[PDB]
Amino acid sequence: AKITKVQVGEALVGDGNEVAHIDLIIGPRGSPAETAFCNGLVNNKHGFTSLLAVIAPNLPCKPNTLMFNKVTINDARQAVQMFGPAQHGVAMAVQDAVAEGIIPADEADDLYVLVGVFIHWEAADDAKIQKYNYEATKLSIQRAVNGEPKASVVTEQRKSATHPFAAN
Amino acid sequence: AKITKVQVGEALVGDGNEVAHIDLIIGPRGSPAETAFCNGLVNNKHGFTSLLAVIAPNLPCKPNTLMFNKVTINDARQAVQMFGPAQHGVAMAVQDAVAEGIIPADEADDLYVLVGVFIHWEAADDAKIQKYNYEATKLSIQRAVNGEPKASVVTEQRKSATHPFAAN
Amino acid sequence: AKITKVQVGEALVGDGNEVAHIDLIIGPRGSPAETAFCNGLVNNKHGFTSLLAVIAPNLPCKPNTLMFNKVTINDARQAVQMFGPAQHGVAMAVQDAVAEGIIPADEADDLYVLVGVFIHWEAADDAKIQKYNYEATKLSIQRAVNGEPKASVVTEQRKSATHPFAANA
Amino acid sequence: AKITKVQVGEALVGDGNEVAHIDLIIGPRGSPAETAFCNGLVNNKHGFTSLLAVIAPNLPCKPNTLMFNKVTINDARQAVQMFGPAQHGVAMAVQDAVAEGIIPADEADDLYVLVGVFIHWEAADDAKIQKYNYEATKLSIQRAVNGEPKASVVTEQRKSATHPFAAN
Amino acid sequence: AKITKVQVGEALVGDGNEVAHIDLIIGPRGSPAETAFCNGLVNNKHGFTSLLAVIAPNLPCKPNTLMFNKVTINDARQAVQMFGPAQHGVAMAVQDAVAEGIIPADEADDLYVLVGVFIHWEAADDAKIQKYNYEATKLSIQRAVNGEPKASVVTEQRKSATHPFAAN
Repeated sequence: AKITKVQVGEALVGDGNEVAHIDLIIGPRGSPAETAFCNGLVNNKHGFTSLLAVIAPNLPCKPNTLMFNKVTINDARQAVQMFGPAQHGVAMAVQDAVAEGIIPADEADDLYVLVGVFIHWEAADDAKIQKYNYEATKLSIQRAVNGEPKASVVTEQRKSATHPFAAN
Repeated sequence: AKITKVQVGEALVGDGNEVAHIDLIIGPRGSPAETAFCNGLVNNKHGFTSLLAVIAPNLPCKPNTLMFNKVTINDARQAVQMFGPAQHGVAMAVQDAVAEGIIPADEADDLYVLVGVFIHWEAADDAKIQKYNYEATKLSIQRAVNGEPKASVVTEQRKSATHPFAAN
Repeated sequence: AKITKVQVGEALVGDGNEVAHIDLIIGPRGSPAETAFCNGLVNNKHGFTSLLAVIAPNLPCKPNTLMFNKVTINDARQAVQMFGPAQHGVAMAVQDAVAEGIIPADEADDLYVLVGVFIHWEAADDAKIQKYNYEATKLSIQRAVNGEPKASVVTEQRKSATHPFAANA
Repeated sequence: AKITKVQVGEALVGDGNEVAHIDLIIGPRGSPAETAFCNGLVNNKHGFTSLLAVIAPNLPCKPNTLMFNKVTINDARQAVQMFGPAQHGVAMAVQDAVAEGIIPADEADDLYVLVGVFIHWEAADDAKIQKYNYEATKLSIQRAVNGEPKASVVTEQRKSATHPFAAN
Repeated sequence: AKITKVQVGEALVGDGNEVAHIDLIIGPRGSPAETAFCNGLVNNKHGFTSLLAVIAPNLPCKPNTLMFNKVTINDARQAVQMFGPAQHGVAMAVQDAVAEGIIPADEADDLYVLVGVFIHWEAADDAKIQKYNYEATKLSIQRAVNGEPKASVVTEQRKSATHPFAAN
């Protein structure tokens, strides 16, 4: 056991225009994570195509991971960022999580990961896109895998948190 | 116990261009709310991107909450309102509902909330956007959690209700 | 008991540019009607936003009802018609059906209704939009709740029906 | 019952610009055909609206049938073709199938049919659109109901088939 | 007994503008592969229409296969490539896999295949599109059916793989 149900993770890492913000879901075979993984892959639309995360072509990360963008992709520059530095970052994060035991190795062939990726339209430095997404994805997985933050923990610190875009 | 099935809530709070109108769904692990939560997160389209509600980046509200817009988002101003004052409002409403016992604390880690939010394209006051959405979301949760309004109650007062845009 | 599975209803009522045509689904908790209700509410697109049908803000009809448009909504005029006269009509039809026992009162809190609404882009009379949709929605519910028209009934009268846009027949 | 599981049918009938090509799914209550029927009806997008197939308004065909277009519908001419001659043709094909026993009469009230229809943007003859779609839909139903063509049959004749758009 | 759960395959084959890259899912009746197959066929949008893979019209490959594009289809040239050389290639790959026993013949009538295909907008040689997609689809099926690459294998070689658009 360990990851026996759907868990949701999230994390924002970085700064500048390359800042990464990952919204993530992970779950086992037979769970809604598997259903959304399949429903997600077959459904592409203009500006939003979902693809399997791969460390490189012919080397997908395992557990199977589906990546989808949040910001509308209007040109090749945006498409390559999403499926170049960000994809490699997300995929390496997933595989490093397995290597480090965060995602148990003996569960990796029966889990599905869904990763929502943020790339501001002014992002420019590939190295940062790749690093921040690697870090945000890894943090999201670590959190999701432990069901964190627990509701009691969020309740306790809700009043001290600061949302960047809050009216205040 | 208490929230053992899918419940739907709704509420309109506020006035002017910042008026809030929330269409909401809440349900437990294993229910259609969990399925729609996962199917919803992976599917973004131009003008409509769905994201996890967070009190602030790195502090999502629990229960896991998915937010989606009703009015087409054409620019950054609209995007920030939806995912700034409204998001903070929605997320705080969810966490305050947990703190206040409306959503039992011992159920918060196994529930999913889906929140449709309205922001007129002429909305301008962030403070109101945030406050009205916080209030509308809280009201919708309170209602949904009690399965209100009950059908018998709606039937009794259907003839005296006034829809602002109705012909008659 | 009564509405124990997914049922589909349809009806065209009215004339002129305000003519209503409703494509409807109703089903209980645990059925695909509930799944489509949830999957439908969270998924909005340009020109197509789905909302809960309400008699008025703060007074949604019960059973829970999801409304979706068939004709692309390009401006506020169209949006208000869909979620003004038509919404009020759809919602009242659902609530009147409960009041009249068409939808048993003791099942109303555990059912879901999905309503596809048609409003021609030249529709103009709000009173008609509201009335026709109320009438069409009510007819669709009554039909769906009884699983009508039954297949044997459609089979028997297929040759005499006349489609407004067919080549012939 | 005969049709206890999801079956897929397909058929191309006709020629010229009115040629019909149907991709079809049929299945019983409780199957993925019923789920896709419901998920399909509620989800309309620009250029693609799905509707119940009806022999005529106020007379839908039974089994319940959902129709969806393959070619983007940009104007009223295309919309009326799809939901006029083709709709009537599709709906009559379903009803004639029931009348002829291809779809058992005692199963017709508990089945769902999903019909993808093709109408080239240069199609012009309503009579042909109606006839070809009626014929293609009926052939697809007949094939689907028997699970044909069986895999062994396709395997045997794969080398002699000719795709009109293949390189060879 | 061979293919009892959902498996995911992927492969990139070829070069130049016709290079093929397949993201594939295969699964049995009753699995999320069947659900996504049905939900996928009924849902078409501008630039993205999904169709059954056929060796030729009136001869679909079996197991039932749904094809969907990754690159927005803006004109007939792109549409024909996707549903001509690529479709024939994908469908023949599926049928050859059955003939060769990769997909057991006695399981072929109860399996569903989902194929995401890539065709760069500058692709021009139909013969290559067809051949590369045939080989990439066949490789993806072979991999998927064996649950390959296994997580342990990806972990072992993650550091030596090279992604074309990211790199590290």
